[PDB]
Amino acid sequence: KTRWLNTPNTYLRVNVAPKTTWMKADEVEKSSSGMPIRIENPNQFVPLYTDPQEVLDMRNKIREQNRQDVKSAGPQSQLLASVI
Amino acid sequence: DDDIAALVVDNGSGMCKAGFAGDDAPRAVFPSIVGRPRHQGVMVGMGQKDSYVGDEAQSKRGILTLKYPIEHGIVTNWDDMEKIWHHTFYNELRVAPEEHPVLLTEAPLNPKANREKMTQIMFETFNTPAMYVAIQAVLSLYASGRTTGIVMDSGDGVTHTVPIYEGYALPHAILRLDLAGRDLTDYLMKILTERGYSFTTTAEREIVRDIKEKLCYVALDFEQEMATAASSSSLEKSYELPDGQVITIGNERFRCPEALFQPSFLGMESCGIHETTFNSIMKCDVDIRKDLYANTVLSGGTTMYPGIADRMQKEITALAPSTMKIKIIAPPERKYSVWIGGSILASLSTFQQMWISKQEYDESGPSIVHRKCF
Amino acid sequence: LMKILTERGYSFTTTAEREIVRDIKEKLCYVALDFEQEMATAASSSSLEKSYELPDGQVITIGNERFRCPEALFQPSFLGMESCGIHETTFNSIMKCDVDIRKDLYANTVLSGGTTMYPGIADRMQKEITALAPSTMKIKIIAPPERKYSVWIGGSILASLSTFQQMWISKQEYDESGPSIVHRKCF
Amino acid sequence: DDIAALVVDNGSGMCKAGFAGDDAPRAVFPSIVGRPRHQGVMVGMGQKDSYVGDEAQSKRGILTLKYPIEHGIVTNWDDMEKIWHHTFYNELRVAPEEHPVLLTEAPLNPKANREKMTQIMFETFNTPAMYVAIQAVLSLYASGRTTGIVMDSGDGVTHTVPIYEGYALPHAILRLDLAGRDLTDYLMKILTERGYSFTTTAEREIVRDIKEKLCYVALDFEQEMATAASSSSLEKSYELPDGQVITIGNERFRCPEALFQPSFLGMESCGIHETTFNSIMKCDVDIRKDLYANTVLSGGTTMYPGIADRMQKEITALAPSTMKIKIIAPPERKYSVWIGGSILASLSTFQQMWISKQEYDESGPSIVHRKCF
Amino acid sequence: DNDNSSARLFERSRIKALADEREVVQKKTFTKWVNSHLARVSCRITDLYKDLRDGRMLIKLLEVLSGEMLPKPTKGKMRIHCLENVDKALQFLKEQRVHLENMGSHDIVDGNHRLVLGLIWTIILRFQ
Amino acid sequence: AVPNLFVPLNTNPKEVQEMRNKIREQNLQDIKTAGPQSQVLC
Amino acid sequence: AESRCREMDEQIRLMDQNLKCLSAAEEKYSQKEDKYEEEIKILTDKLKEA
Amino acid sequence: AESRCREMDEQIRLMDQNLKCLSAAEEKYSQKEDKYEEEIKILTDKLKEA
Ligand SMILES: Nc1ncnc2c1ncn2[C@@H]1O[C@H](COP(=O)(O)OP(=O)(O)O)[C@@H](O)[C@H]1O
Ligand SMILES: Nc1ncnc2c1ncn2[C@@H]1O[C@H](COP(=O)(O)OP(=O)(O)O)[C@@H](O)[C@H]1O
Ligand SMILES: Nc1ncnc2c1ncn2[C@@H]1O[C@H](COP(=O)(O)OP(=O)(O)O)[C@@H](O)[C@H]1O
Repeated sequence: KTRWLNTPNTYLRVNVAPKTTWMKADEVEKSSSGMPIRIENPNQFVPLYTDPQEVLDMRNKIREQNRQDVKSAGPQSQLLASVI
Repeated sequence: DDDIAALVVDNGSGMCKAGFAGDDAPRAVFPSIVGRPRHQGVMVGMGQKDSYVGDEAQSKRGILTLKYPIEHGIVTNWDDMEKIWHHTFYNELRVAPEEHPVLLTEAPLNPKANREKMTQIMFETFNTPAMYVAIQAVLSLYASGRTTGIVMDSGDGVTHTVPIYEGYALPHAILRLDLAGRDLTDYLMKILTERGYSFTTTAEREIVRDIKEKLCYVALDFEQEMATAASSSSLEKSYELPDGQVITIGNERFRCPEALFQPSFLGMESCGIHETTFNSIMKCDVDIRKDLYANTVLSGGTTMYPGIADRMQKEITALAPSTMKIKIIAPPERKYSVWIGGSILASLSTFQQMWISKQEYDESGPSIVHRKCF
Repeated sequence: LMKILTERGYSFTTTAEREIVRDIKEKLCYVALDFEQEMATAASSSSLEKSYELPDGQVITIGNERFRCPEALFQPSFLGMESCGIHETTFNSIMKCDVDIRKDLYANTVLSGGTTMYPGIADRMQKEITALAPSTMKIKIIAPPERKYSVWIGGSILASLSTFQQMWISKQEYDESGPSIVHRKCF
Repeated sequence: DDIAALVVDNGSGMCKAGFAGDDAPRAVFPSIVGRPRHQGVMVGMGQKDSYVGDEAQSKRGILTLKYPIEHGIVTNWDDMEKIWHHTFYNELRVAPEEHPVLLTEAPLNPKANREKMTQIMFETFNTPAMYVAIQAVLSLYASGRTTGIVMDSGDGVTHTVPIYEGYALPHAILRLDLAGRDLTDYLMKILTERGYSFTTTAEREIVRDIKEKLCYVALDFEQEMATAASSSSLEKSYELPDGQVITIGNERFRCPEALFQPSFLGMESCGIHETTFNSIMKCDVDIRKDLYANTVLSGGTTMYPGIADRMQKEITALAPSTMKIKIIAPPERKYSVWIGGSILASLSTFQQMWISKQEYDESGPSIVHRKCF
Repeated sequence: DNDNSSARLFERSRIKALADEREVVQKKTFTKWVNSHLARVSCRITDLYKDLRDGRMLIKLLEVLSGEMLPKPTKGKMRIHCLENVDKALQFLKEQRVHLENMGSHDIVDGNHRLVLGLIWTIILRFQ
Repeated sequence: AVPNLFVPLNTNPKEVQEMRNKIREQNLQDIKTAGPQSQVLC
Repeated sequence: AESRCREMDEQIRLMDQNLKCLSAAEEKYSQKEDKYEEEIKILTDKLKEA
Repeated sequence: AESRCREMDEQIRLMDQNLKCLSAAEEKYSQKEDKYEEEIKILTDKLKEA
């Protein structure tokens, strides 16, 4: 039914010294030992409704641009676009 | 207002690869080494570099002590690893880290502190909007394009076998072996000692790694190959040092990678990679085994020696029952295959709902990585 | 236990390491009365931590894994096996018998073997088998303090009976009948 | 019983030789070969092409000293033949055809060294049987225990090997090219700071005598720097052969400290204590507490006063605190290898393990890898 | 050999072409931005890699962007004077807590393309 | 054959322990001894 | 010039080898498919007669 | 040296393009194999029960 995933440590939220910060909270400060994560059903990582053809179609689309050897470059930031 | 393509960053031990999502091949490939000077600087007016990072550090190997931030797939120096990540983001890809999502890879059986520290140092320092951690072998099988197979990824640092049947991965059948390229480099140094050549410094360890990459192969029959090497001197090759000195290897060409199949040379008592794959297959259920015998996938740089596929097919056929067909799938560009799969997983429209958001991180802490990703 | 000890960072791979891990299991393990409550208790504080000293001299703190290793006895889905736990196994074994003899079978449940020496195994076993059993029936578990050797003790009883002298397979009988004498002679 | 065997230890610095079953070697002499360099004018004094061993030490003024063994490797085989002939005929006065010989060499060496040694000891001296052994295993014989890690430091090379219950782990053997000759060269380098200059090969022996007489290992390095800077109580005076007087002072504990910090020589490698600790950690878990209790020092380089306390303190610092570290240094640890050789050479069960002459004839010089180790 | 030959052909085709094509366009956009800011002091750069070797253009660009006086460059045409000028510029970037990795004076002087592009991108992103 | 190729098996350690003590006895007792004299000399 | 000449000679060699292996793989590959085709037709006949 | 390296450049550029198509061809054959085997095996099973 339920599968348990253990974490040997515990992180504590600490205010900025705004940006969120998390803290180790080592064992000298009497922190909690084992943090449990419960999974009550299989295949929770994958969405339930999915067409199998889509992944293979996109694999073909990506791969044959090597075959046709494109001149495409990566995205550019907009701070460069503004000065133009 | 189109969504910007994510960044795919593959980090095994000993090499870092990075590129944009939706592209065929990564933009940047560079070794994951960091060096620091050891000698005294006497010329005034020189540049003040505390640490040489990445490929640049391999240019001036003579005056640095090279170190690796990852040992056996475990990041043992986080502040050092931050330098590789910063150099990747700002100098090679030169992209703003706050503007794109980042996808990362790791080994199967790792301490949870590795994943938690990766998530914490990615959100807190580089200030990414979203991130995800994906297992490498699943990405490689994505790159192969089949929805069912067993994949054995052997890279510098680690070797691991996972099976997948119809999109389901059995967790108890995952096997992990700490026999990798760095151990083979050390064994190559040890056996090159008795020929008459001595290498001690890490700068010479890089040279030994280059010799291993350039001149090695795997023999189909080990005893016959040793007898042939003893009878005649035809199996001999020459190499030139950066100093400039012709050395001749001879017998040691096919003995360095043979330690992959017989780990007793190193003193380790573990089984070979062929028996590791066989034991992973036999741990699975019966009705899938035939399919797992027909879809063996090799991945990683360590599987790039010539003759690995034929030797592994012969050995598995010697172990498997005779009535089944054993096929070994080895793409020519398999060394990059893991990264390629990541790009596909970064380009699916279905995947876009499963990025770990910054907002949910703010209330779930760095422990959301165990709940969200596999 | 060796697989789940990998998650904390400690690694054990050879045969001597398996012997060391078995010693760790024999020293520091127990079965929780309630899995959810004990897991939340370990989530609250750090009172469920023990330190074991390796033969190398290193000290490890196993902590949460003390009651997760024996819990595979009651929930074999951790290992991926299809079969369910020991308590419903003996419940099905009882249910395969006749209705008239079940009353004696509930009151005479005896535990034996090395694995059944985990602390708190009797209370958890009794609670689970009472949850499975009908409410009108009474449950009695029998846990000998020397259960680990009890089988051998039974053998010492069987070799002392005077009628048992008739049970022995003679050497002449074996020479006459081949190795297949044991099926017909031994029940 | 029959004829006794010969035990010969050929380190890089000095050669030792004796009969098996004896307590101490008969012949101990430096492994040098000297040849003259000046003009010879006195007619009728006779000629002498080479000076071998101790004879070259007394007349070292007019010779160029050369070492046949360099870093544990035999570079010039002709001088090795000369040394072996001198050992057999002038030092022990025995015919080599009647006696078997047992030889010693380093753990990690090129194959051609062993092959050529076997070919030389069979082809020219016509010995009936011979054998090759690792020096540190013989040290473990000399100690008399079945379990321990042994660290041997000679004039050519330093090596650590652990052995448990008679089984030696091959992957845990560590070799380091830091020895007494490198320390002698470093002493020659740091004696320049006070004004004394030694250049030729004759003065290298004077520097070696200075190092053997007036050097010691500091327990705490920085505290000794503070003490030597504060006062002049650490200075000692030595007399040169020509009659001049030198005074070392600070350099007494800086030359042997370089073993523990090889960065003084420019070497990247770790110290001897870290090498021993790493070689221990390369072993398995169950034998480590036995290796902590049986560390054995061997070789002449470990004859500095105060080496044992420094080694014990360093390894205690590196190891976990719950176990005890003891370092076993016998007072006669210079000749330990040779003593071990004797203990090996006349065992009753060892007599079946000699490499026979017929076996060499029918197998070539390649038989030494199949036997020995 | 055939698998290795095809694999390294895949590298030297795709990896090399993508990286080199990206750096060409990125260099053109960067040099246009730098010429845009450097019109105020009446200096301009034709090539990004060659003109930054002397280091006076970098000092002038930091003078433009920060609006405050830097130390004067040493009037020397030696190699070490070029290293001195580039070190002065990098030090001026160093006091104001702009983070740099793998940045050295000789990296700019010898003309490393990725390092120069990274320095220009860092100046664009973190200063303006 | 590969683990113990180099040594013969089933040997008592007491023999080696006896021989080390026998050699140490000469050191304790300070024995005069000469080397074996050759047959051709005789 | 001499360095980039060494580069491009290596290019010649590598992709010559790749042409070798690829054409040989195709030419050996064609024979097997015909054997599968003949087997299917003969197999059907054995089914229908039974 | 410069001119000879430039002259050899066109040859590498053109017969690299020659290599590219043959790659996809052998990939197509590798695809064609498998479904031929599976139709063989199902036909054999049906024949057996016949
Ligand atoms: N062409 C090659 N032939 C043989 N071995 C190689 C080759 N390329 C890389 N290797 C080995 O593979 C290792 C690199 O593995 P890699 O796949 O980069 O690991 P990761 O990608 O997980 O960091 C190197 O240590 C090297 O020893
Ligand atoms: N005191 C104990 N606590 C926990 N487990 C134990 C204890 N004693 C034994 N075991 C487990 O039981 C096993 C021994 O079982 P045992 O009854 O001896 O098997 P058998 O007698 O059938 O061979 C050991 O491997 C150990 O794992
Ligand atoms: N009493 C001593 N004190 C300090 N160092 C010594 C002493 N005796 C010898 N040494 C050093 O040891 C070297 C000789 O070591 P030795 O045992 O002869 O090596 P090997 O026998 O392996 O050649 C000398 O060069 C010297 O540097």
